Amino acid sequence: EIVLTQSPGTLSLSPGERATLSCRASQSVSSTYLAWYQQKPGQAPRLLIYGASSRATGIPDRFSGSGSGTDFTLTISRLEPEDFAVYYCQQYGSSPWTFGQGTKVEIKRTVAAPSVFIFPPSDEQLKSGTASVVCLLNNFYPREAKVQWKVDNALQSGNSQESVTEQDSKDSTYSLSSTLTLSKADYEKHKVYACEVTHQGLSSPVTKSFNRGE
Amino acid sequence: NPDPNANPNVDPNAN
Amino acid sequence: XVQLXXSGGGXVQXGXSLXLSCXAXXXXXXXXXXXWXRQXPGXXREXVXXXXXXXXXXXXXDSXXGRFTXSXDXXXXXXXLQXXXLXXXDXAXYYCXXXXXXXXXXXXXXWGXGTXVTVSS
Amino acid sequence: EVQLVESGGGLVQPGRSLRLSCTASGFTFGDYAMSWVRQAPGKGLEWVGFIRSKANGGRTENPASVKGRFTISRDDSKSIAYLQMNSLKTEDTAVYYCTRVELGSSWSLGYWGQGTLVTVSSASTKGPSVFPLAPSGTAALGCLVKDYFPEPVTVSWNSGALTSGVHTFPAVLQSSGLYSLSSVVTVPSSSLGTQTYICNVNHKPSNTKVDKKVEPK
Repeated sequence: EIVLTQSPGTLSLSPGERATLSCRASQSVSSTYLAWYQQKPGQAPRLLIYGASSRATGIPDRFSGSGSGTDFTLTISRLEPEDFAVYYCQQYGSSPWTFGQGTKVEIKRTVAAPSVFIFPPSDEQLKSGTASVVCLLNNFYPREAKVQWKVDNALQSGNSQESVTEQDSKDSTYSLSSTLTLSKADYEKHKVYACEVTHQGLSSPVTKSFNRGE
Repeated sequence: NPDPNANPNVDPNAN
Repeated sequence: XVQLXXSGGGXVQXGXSLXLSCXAXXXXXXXXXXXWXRQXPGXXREXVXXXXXXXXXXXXXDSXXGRFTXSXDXXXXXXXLQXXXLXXXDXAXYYCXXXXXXXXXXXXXXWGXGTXVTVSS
Repeated sequence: EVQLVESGGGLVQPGRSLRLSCTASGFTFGDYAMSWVRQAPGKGLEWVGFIRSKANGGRTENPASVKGRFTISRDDSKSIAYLQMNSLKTEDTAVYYCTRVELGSSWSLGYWGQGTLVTVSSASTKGPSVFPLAPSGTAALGCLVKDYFPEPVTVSWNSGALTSGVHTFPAVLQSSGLYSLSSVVTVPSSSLGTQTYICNVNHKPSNTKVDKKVEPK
C-alpha cells in the first residue's frame, strides 16, 4: 500500500498570499495517477487537478500542480477567501487507492492567548451520582494548545474528552472545551480540581482551579 | 508496469 | 543542557530600529519553535512573536503586528527579532524561549537571560 | 448536469446489514466506472471500492479493511449503483459518498454526491440532561447537554435573542455510546445581577424541550 503523507498539517496564511501544499508518497507514483481535491466543512469534496497537467472543469487558474516520482505540490498562486478549506491528495495508480490525511488552509491572525474558565459540576447532576467538570479555553489563536487536568495535584489520564469549534468567522479564533467526567463517589474523595493550559501565547501555564464545596 | 487492479477503465482479464 | 543568549539590545530614540539575536547552544533548535517575550517594569512577561520551524511561519502579538519581524537562521542556530518603528512603550527586557514541544503547544522550558531595550529621546 | 444522489443510509445496529443506493442522472451511466468513498466523522477520505463499466468486465475492487464485508454492484437499467454492506461495526460509521470515475488515462473522481450518513450503533433513544455551567470584567456561563442519542440537539440562548459570544461546541461520542456537548457564552460581569440568561435545548428524537436558567453562585 502506498501512503500519501501531506505536509504541513495546517497552513496558516491570509488572502493574497501563496499557498504551497506538499504530498509525499511512500512509493514512486506517476503524475498521471495523482489528483487533488478540495473539501469545505459540511460539503462533499470536489476535484481540482489531476494527472500530469489536467484541471477539473471550472477550476480557477490560480490552482496548479507539479511534481515527479515521490514529491508533488499543489500551488495556489494568490489565495482567495473561498480557498480556505481542506485539501486531500489521492493516488490511484496502485491498489488500493489511498488519500492523504489532508492539509487545512486556515486564516492567519495575530496571537491571542486563551481565556480559561473552570466550571464545577452542578448540584443537580451530583444528585444523580456523576460529576462533570468543564474547562473552557475561549477565543485563542493559533489552534495548538495543551490542557491537562490535575486533581489534588495528580495528573489525570483517560477520563476527559475535548471538543473544539471551527475557526470563528468574525475574529478567526478557536474555542475548546475539556470535560472531566467522574462518579460522584470518586469526585468527593478529592479537594482541588484544576485544569492546566499551555499555549504559545503564554509565558507560563495558566491554571484555573476550584475547591470542592466552595 | 501499472497495476491492473488499480485501473478501473481497462479490463484486467487478458484476451 | 540548552542555553539561550540574547543580544542586540540598547538605547534608541522613538522611531528607531533594533535587531535582537538569540543564540542557542547545547542543542540544535531547527526542530523547535522559538518565541520572543518582553517584560516592562512592574508588568508581567508578555508574548511578542514566535518563529516556528522553517515553512511553518511566524506569529505575532497585536501590539507589534506590522512593526516587528521574527526570522530564523538554522545554520547558525539563531533566531532574530527585527524591531522597527519603536515607541517608548516597547521599553522592556526581551527574552527568547524554546518551545520544547515539536507540536507547538508552548512548553517553554528554557529561557535566556534577556536583553534590555530602552526607547526614549 | 451530472447528478449523483445517495440514499438508503441511517441508523443500524452492529452486525446487521444495509444497502446504499446511488441514483445517477445527466450522463451515460453504463459507460462509466463508479466508486464509493467514505469519511469517518472528523477524519479524512477512505476509498472503499469501485466497479468498472460492463464494457470493461463489470468487476469490482475492494480494500482489505472492508473486503469480504462490502459488495458493490450496478444496475444499468435504472442507472443505480449499489453498496451492499454486511457485518457492520461501529468503525463503519461514516458519510458515504458516491463518485463517478472519469474516463481516459487519468481516472480521477470527477463528480461527487452530497453523501449519506450511516451510523452503526447499538444505543437506544435517550433524552438529554441539561445542567447549568454557572458563572462565578467578563464572565463565562453555559449549559451542559449530556447523555443523548441520537444526534442532533439544537441550543439557543434567550429564545435566539442572544447570539453574540455564543459557542456551541460539536458533540462528542462517549464510551457509553451517547453524545454530549456544551454551549457557552461570554457576558459582562455587570449583567449577571440583572440580565437573565436561559439556554433552550431541543432534542426532537426524544421530544425533549428544556429551558434552563443559569444563575451565578
